[PDB]
Amino acid sequence: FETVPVWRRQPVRVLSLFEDIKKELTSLGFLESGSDPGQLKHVVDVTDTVRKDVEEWGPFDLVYGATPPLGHTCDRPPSWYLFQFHRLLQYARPKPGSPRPFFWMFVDNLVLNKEDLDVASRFLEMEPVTIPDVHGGSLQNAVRVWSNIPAIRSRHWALVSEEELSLLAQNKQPTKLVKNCFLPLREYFKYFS
Amino acid sequence: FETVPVWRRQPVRVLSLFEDIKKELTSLGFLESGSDPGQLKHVVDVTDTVRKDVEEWGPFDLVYGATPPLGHTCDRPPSWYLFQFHRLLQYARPKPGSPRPFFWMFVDNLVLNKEDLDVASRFLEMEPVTIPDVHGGSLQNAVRVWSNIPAIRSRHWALVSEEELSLLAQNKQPTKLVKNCFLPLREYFKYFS
Amino acid sequence: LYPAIPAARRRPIRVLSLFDGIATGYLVLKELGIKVGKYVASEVCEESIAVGTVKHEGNIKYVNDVRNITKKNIEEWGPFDLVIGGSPCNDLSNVNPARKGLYEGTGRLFFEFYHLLNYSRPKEGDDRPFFWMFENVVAMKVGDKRDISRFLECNPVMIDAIKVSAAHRARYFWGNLPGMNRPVIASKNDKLELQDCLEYNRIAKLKKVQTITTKSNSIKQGKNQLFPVVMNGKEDVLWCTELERIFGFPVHYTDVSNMGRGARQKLLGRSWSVPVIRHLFAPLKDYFACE
Amino acid sequence: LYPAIPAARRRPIRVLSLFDGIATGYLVLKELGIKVGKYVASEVCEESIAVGTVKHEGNIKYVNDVRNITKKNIEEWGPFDLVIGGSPCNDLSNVNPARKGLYEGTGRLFFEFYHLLNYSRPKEGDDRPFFWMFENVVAMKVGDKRDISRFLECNPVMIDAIKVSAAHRARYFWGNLPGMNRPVIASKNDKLELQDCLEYNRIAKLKKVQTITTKSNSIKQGKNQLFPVVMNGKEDVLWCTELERIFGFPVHYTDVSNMGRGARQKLLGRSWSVPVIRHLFAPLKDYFACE
DNA sequence: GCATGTGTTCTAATTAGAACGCATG
DNA sequence: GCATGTGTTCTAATTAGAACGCATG
Ligand SMILES: Nc1ncnc2c1ncn2[C@@H]1O[C@H](CSCC[C@H](N)C(=O)O)[C@@H](O)[C@H]1O
Ligand SMILES: Nc1ncnc2c1ncn2[C@@H]1O[C@H](CSCC[C@H](N)C(=O)O)[C@@H](O)[C@H]1O
Ligand SMILES: [Mg+2]
Ligand SMILES: [Mg+2]
Repeated sequence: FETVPVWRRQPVRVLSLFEDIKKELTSLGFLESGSDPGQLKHVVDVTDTVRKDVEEWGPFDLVYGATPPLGHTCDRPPSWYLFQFHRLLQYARPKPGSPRPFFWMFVDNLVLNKEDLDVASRFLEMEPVTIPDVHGGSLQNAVRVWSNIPAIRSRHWALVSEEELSLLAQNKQPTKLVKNCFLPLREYFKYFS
Repeated sequence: FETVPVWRRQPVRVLSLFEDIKKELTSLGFLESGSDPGQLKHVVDVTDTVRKDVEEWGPFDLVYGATPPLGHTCDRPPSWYLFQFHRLLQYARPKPGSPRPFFWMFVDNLVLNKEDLDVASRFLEMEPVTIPDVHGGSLQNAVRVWSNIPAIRSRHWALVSEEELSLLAQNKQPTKLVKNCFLPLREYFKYFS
Repeated sequence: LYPAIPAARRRPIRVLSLFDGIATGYLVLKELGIKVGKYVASEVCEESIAVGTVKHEGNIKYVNDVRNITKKNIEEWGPFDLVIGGSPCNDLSNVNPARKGLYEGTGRLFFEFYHLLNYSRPKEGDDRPFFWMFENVVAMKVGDKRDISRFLECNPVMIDAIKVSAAHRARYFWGNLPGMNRPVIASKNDKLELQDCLEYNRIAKLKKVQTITTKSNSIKQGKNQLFPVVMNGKEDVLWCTELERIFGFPVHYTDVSNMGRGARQKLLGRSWSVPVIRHLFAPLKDYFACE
Repeated sequence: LYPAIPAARRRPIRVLSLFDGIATGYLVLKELGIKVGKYVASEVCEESIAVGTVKHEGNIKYVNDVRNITKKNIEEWGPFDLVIGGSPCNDLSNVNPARKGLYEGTGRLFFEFYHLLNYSRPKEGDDRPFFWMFENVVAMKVGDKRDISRFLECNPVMIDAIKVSAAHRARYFWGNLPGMNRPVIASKNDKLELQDCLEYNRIAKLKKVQTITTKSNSIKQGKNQLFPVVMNGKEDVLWCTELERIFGFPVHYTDVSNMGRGARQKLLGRSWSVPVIRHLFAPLKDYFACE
């Protein structure tokens, strides 16, 4: 996916699953003012969603997948979120000919066990990248990311062992880390400000 | 076997094995005190005797078999005396047309066990008759007899309790016993005195 | 419906069999007369692989555990004209009170079939024929049957082996095979009654037996748990050769690897009813070569 | 030695088989082509009887423990044209260090064969044909072999299964069959090498195997106690169908009565080498009807 | 309106495997 | 000169058998 000239960058059309990212996405300038429903589509329960739904929901430029933030509030098994995410991604991908760039991503909030992680890498065809947000005095933020964004897997993030990540599993309870995670997307779509 | 008149009774031709009863047959008068060379053949080891040996030894009117009396003289397995007796017995049988009376008898001096005794009756086609040979004051002698002599099987002898005579075996640790069962042979053959 | 294929343009069939078991798929395809060009089997049970290799003389390419089949494997081993399989049902069937659904335990393995199926699918613009099938038990949670139908974008056809065999075997069958919803009919050689499956000098107490599982208890019928057979005036369980004839497998098909009674029943108890699979694979001989 | 019989005069054979085992004698006679008029078998092992009944479809009359057969039975069930038997060798074979000999334990069952053979013998003046055979192990006390020869009034010819099979099996064979001392020659359908007996994808380490007993240790060859087969680069023991082929029995002959590895080896371990018995019964074709 | 089930389990019977044995060509 | 055997046996694995389970026509 080559870079796009600034004057041809159309607004992004995203599909956000299990988690609403409208607030996090608008903050970095991806969705224009309001009452335009084309920019985002959000579904929380997908057990009854068919391909014809996502097809008619309008072609998408980004498909976002996310697990529940770490807390004892999941009726669903942790593996359920990926299998369903992989299910509709095949529904949302356009024809083999490429009219525009198509991206996708899946974040884990330290919810999947090692068995769920290797199944995750197998189904998303890549081993994940880890996003740490520590300034020494803070331990706060950490997520695992599977994505086809070239810049999500381009630079060299702060390599941290995850014997230290289970120490971060406080389990009792985004702006800096997740926005940094998303910035390389606006080099492909409209900058709204 | 019908009775034979007195003037047609030849002397016996006896095959005696494992035990010499020459003294018993001479005493009751089946055997001439003067005879040449003899009318009684005696073998103790029949393991290497063949049919043509018994056929060579002249026609036999009686074939006698006997286990060794109670003691340490039991060189061979107890069943050995029976199988070898039955083996030689078929050798001594004459042509199907019987020219004279053929008799056979096998005696056990309470040496064979129950497993051996039912094997005994199976091969000799007859359940044994026990000789009490016990005076009111003296319970000395006791034997088991398989024989085709009619009088051995014909008449009632004193019934006995096996449970009491099962213990008689190790209390040891002759005429009434065995030679009284020899007497009825006299009528078919010659009486010498 | 796929277009009909002329008899001269037909090529042998290329099959990807996941959770192959004892190669029931290859067996029915061969017994139908269909030429089998390639049969790629994913199976982890040692005794199961032993049955497939020995009874079919190495015509089956075994590609061990399915979760290690990559994308590159599919197009290297492919293309595939047929993708079949039945995932383990120990965490899905109602015979197990400790089942874990299809998102935990061994129920996840269904998604491996789903994952590898879309790999094998001909890409857009390739109108070549492509058929697939997935089998599983009826006695699963409605949520499980719902989600399986969602991922396969298809609703299952239930076919009970009671109509073509001597045993109760109700199973769901997702797929796109031609005419799966048609009424199934018995053949001449279909052993329809337990007496037809027994050996000489054996009497059958029933016409049909309850569902065969891996365990020896499913052979004693009903709540009584009576023995299904009498011979020499003595009640007896079914025999390995009789279990084979009940499932429609060739006699002594599982006389492999010094397997005993329990081992052979374990492989058969989880297998497919041969005449049911024959009914499903039968319309394929109009799309591939036959000799 | 035996008067020839014209073909029209030939009538089917009537056989008394003592210690029949798995009905090897019947199998050989039938495979030769001889019409079997009657086959009276004395056997006490249930699994052994199960084999003979199922594999031969009830043509075999089982009577029972040999010690319950009477002289009346022999004349009722007879007349017999052939009397064959192999006495149990657990108390006669040198492989048992605690063997009890010919006169105690199981060795005394030989005298039952001797007893019933003379019962079945044609009486004096009966020129009609009559054949018999008795088999037992070579590794037998000198006194026992002497006494057996004494009771049978005959000396044994030794035939080793190695000449016609893929295994060491040296056995004595008393009898009066025509040409028992003739040179044993192999047939074109004899599996002379272990590799001929194995299944697909199995490598034979040896050309010939040591004597097969009832126990699984006789499969481990030599003092090394090595496995005789390699499969997929892994050492392995023989299979039940492979033992059957080693012995010359039809494949799956002992797939009966839910028997496992040990049970099937036990029956085969005591059995006869089929090609050896075929060599012995072959001249009977010139005395009885054949179709 | 009760009976059924592509199985987990735990115990109780099972066998599996190798030690044992030595007269002998 | 030394490896072999139509088995008995004792022990260590190993499997057989039934208890257990309940939503659903
Ligand atoms: N991870 C895995 N990869 C490949 N096969 C697996 C597997 N896990 C289990 N299996 C196999 O999948 C099979 C499911 S049972 C189905 C057997 C087959 N349908 C037949 O006709 O016999 C089992 O034999 C099991 O051994
Ligand atoms: N008392 C008895 N009566 C009849 N058969 C007996 C017996 N005791 C043992 N047997 C049987 O005698 C057989 C000796 S093994 C011989 C088997 C046979 N020759 C074959 O070809 O297979 C064994 O099967 C054993 O079960
Ligand atoms: Mg369908
Ligand atoms: Mg001879």
